[PDB]
Amino acid sequence: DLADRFAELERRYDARLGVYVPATGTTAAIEYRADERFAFCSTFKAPLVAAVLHQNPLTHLDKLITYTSDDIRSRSPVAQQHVQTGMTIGQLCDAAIRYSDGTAANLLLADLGGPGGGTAAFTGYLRSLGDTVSRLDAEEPELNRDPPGDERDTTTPHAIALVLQQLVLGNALPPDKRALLTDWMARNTTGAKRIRAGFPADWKVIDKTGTGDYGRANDIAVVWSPTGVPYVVAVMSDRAGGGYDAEPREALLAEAATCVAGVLA
Ligand SMILES: *C(=O)/C=C\NCC(=O)CCO
Ligand SMILES: [Zn+2]
Ligand SMILES: [Zn+2]
Ligand SMILES: [Zn+2]
Repeated sequence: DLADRFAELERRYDARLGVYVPATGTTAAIEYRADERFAFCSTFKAPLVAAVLHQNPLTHLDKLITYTSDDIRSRSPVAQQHVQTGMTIGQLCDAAIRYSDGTAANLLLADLGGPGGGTAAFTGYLRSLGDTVSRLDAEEPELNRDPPGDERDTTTPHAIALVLQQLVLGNALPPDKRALLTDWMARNTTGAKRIRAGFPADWKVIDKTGTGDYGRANDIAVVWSPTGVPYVVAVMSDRAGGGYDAEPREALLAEAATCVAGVLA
């Protein structure tokens, strides 16, 4: 069955794989280690942007945030281009989603909850969406590096899927703010080889990736069939047996997505 097929992916990639797709009117839920904890890595940046959108008027997107070169302690290809002069909230949202910029996400955390309270406030946003499981405890780059088995900085496939479902398909956000989030996800530069690679080209896909130590590679997505029927897909993985420097395997996620697409076709 589907569980056997997912188990074979795990054997071949020497990995742990988590998959969740919510039920619809006509399709059963797809669940594989869906309630096991996996590190968010950069997947948290999608609800983070949602939180910042939700709590502020649209004009807040043009609020200028200044920061220094020494605020960059993580891979930040956009934020480095604009040090000292700063970046608007909107620019930070774009960078955090489309490039997975680390400093951009930290600055958004500070905008949401202040310098000390950002990770709690982010977690609290998830709580407001009924997610009582996920937790963000550290910011970039530490959130990508927690040991296997540690609950800190983790979500579950099930939990993050339900969050993304409310954000993109539900009414957690007003239409205008929702459209900004979905648009940034649609124009991301990091996700072509993950869930997108498992769905035929006539399906629409928007996603947010994450990558971390211990071979961590995640992708969360909303997809629409050629006739507009939506599904939410969360795929999470690690290769912790290889140690902190284990290589991530994007193709594992593409394969998991292909399995899902096959069932939903
Ligand atoms: C989001 O996932 C942002 C950064 N992740 C850290 C990274 O890619 C390094 C993995 O070794
Ligand atoms: Zn079997
Ligand atoms: Zn569950
Ligand atoms: Zn603000």
